[PDB]
Amino acid sequence: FNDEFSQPVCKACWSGSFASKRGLPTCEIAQPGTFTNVAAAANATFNTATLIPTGLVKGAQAPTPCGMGYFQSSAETTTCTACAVGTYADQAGLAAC
Amino acid sequence: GGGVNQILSLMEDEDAEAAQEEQAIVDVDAEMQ
Repeated sequence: FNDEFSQPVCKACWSGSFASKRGLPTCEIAQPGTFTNVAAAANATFNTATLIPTGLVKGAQAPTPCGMGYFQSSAETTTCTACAVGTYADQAGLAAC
Repeated sequence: GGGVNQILSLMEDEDAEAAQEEQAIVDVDAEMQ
Protein backbone atom coordinates (compact mmCIF):
# COMPACT_ATOMS: atom_id res chain seq x y z
CA PHE A 1 0.00 0.00 0.00
CA ASN A 2 1.09 3.60 -0.50
CA ASP A 3 -1.02 6.31 1.16
CA GLU A 4 1.44 9.15 0.51
CA PHE A 5 3.69 10.67 -2.12
CA SER A 6 7.46 10.68 -2.67
CA GLN A 7 7.82 7.19 -1.23
CA PRO A 8 10.91 5.27 -2.42
CA VAL A 9 9.13 1.98 -1.69
CA CYS A 10 5.59 1.21 -0.60
CA LYS A 11 5.01 -0.64 2.66
CA ALA A 12 3.84 -4.25 2.71
CA CYS A 13 0.40 -4.56 4.30
CA TRP A 14 0.21 -5.71 7.90
CA SER A 15 -0.85 -9.36 8.09
CA GLY A 16 -4.56 -8.89 8.80
CA SER A 17 -5.39 -6.74 5.79
CA PHE A 18 -4.23 -8.07 2.43
CA ALA A 19 -4.05 -6.72 -1.12
CA SER A 20 -4.57 -8.37 -4.50
CA LYS A 21 -4.47 -5.85 -7.36
CA ARG A 22 -1.53 -3.71 -8.47
CA GLY A 23 -0.82 -0.21 -7.21
CA LEU A 24 -3.31 -0.06 -4.34
CA PRO A 25 -3.26 3.14 -2.22
CA THR A 26 -4.75 1.29 0.76
CA CYS A 27 -4.84 -2.28 2.00
CA GLU A 28 -8.01 -4.26 1.40
CA ILE A 29 -9.88 -5.35 4.52
CA ALA A 30 -9.93 -9.10 5.16
CA GLN A 31 -13.68 -9.67 5.10
CA PRO A 32 -15.21 -11.93 7.77
CA GLY A 33 -14.98 -15.54 6.68
CA THR A 34 -11.23 -15.73 6.00
CA PHE A 35 -7.81 -14.98 7.46
CA THR A 36 -4.36 -13.86 6.30
CA ASN A 37 -1.32 -15.63 7.72
CA VAL A 38 2.13 -14.49 6.63
CA ALA A 39 5.53 -14.23 8.31
CA ALA A 40 7.67 -11.86 6.22
CA ALA A 41 5.30 -8.91 6.10
CA ALA A 42 7.52 -6.21 7.60
CA ASN A 43 7.89 -2.74 6.11
CA ALA A 44 11.45 -2.11 4.93
CA THR A 45 14.05 -0.68 7.34
CA PHE A 46 15.64 2.60 6.24
CA ASN A 47 19.22 2.44 7.47
CA THR A 48 20.49 5.81 8.69
CA ALA A 49 23.86 5.34 6.99
CA THR A 50 22.56 5.88 3.44
CA LEU A 51 18.83 6.66 3.88
CA ILE A 52 17.89 3.71 1.66
CA PRO A 53 15.18 1.12 2.39
CA THR A 54 15.85 -2.61 2.35
CA GLY A 55 14.44 -5.98 3.38
CA LEU A 56 10.87 -5.45 2.18
CA VAL A 57 8.85 -8.62 1.65
CA LYS A 58 5.29 -8.60 0.35
CA GLY A 59 2.31 -9.87 2.32
CA ALA A 60 -0.47 -12.26 1.39
CA GLN A 61 -1.75 -11.54 -2.11
CA ALA A 62 -4.76 -13.86 -1.88
CA PRO A 63 -7.66 -13.90 0.60
CA THR A 64 -6.71 -17.53 1.50
CA PRO A 65 -10.11 -18.45 2.94
CA CYS A 66 -10.86 -20.26 6.19
CA GLY A 67 -10.75 -24.02 5.79
CA MET A 68 -13.59 -26.39 6.59
CA GLY A 69 -14.55 -26.70 10.24
CA TYR A 70 -12.97 -23.31 10.93
CA PHE A 71 -14.69 -19.92 10.90
CA GLN A 72 -13.86 -16.26 11.45
CA SER A 73 -16.62 -13.90 12.58
CA SER A 74 -14.32 -10.88 12.96
CA ALA A 75 -12.65 -9.14 10.02
CA GLU A 76 -9.00 -8.05 9.86
CA THR A 77 -7.74 -11.23 11.48
CA THR A 78 -4.57 -13.24 10.95
CA THR A 79 -5.73 -16.64 12.25
CA CYS A 80 -8.86 -18.76 11.86
CA THR A 81 -10.98 -19.83 14.83
CA ALA A 82 -12.48 -23.28 15.29
CA CYS A 83 -16.26 -23.56 15.20
CA ALA A 84 -17.76 -24.13 18.64
CA VAL A 85 -19.29 -27.36 19.89
CA GLY A 86 -22.81 -28.06 18.63
CA THR A 87 -22.42 -26.06 15.41
CA TYR A 88 -20.88 -27.06 12.08
CA ALA A 89 -18.98 -25.42 9.23
CA ASP A 90 -20.04 -27.02 5.96
CA GLN A 91 -17.84 -25.21 3.42
CA ALA A 92 -14.56 -23.33 3.53
CA GLY A 93 -14.88 -19.57 3.83
CA LEU A 94 -17.94 -19.50 6.10
CA ALA A 95 -18.36 -16.15 7.84
CA ALA A 96 -19.85 -17.77 10.95
CA CYS A 97 -20.83 -21.23 12.15
CA GLY B 1 -4.52 -23.78 -3.39
CA GLY B 2 -3.26 -25.22 -0.07
CA GLY B 3 -4.19 -22.04 1.80
CA VAL B 4 -2.10 -19.92 4.18
CA ASN B 5 0.08 -21.25 7.00
CA GLN B 6 -2.75 -21.47 9.53
CA ILE B 7 -34.21 -7.12 3.27
CA LEU B 8 -37.81 -6.90 2.08
CA SER B 9 -37.31 -10.00 -0.09
CA LEU B 10 -35.36 -11.95 2.56
CA MET B 11 -37.72 -12.09 5.54
CA GLU B 12 -40.75 -12.45 3.25
CA ASP B 13 -39.10 -15.61 1.89
CA GLU B 14 -37.90 -16.84 5.28
CA ASP B 15 -41.45 -16.61 6.62
CA ALA B 16 -42.62 -18.56 3.57
CA GLU B 17 -40.01 -21.24 4.30
CA ALA B 18 -41.05 -21.34 7.97
CA ALA B 19 -44.69 -21.68 6.86
CA GLN B 20 -43.96 -24.46 4.37
CA GLU B 21 -42.08 -26.19 7.19
CA GLU B 22 -45.22 -25.98 9.35
CA GLN B 23 -47.33 -27.25 6.45
CA ALA B 24 -44.96 -30.20 6.03
CA ILE B 25 -45.12 -30.88 9.78
CA VAL B 26 -48.93 -30.85 9.71
CA ASP B 27 -48.92 -33.10 6.64
CA VAL B 28 -46.62 -35.58 8.38
CA ASP B 29 -48.73 -35.49 11.56
CA ALA B 30 -51.93 -36.10 9.58
CA GLU B 31 -50.56 -39.22 7.87
CA MET B 32 -49.11 -41.17 10.81
CA GLN B 33 -52.29 -40.56 12.82
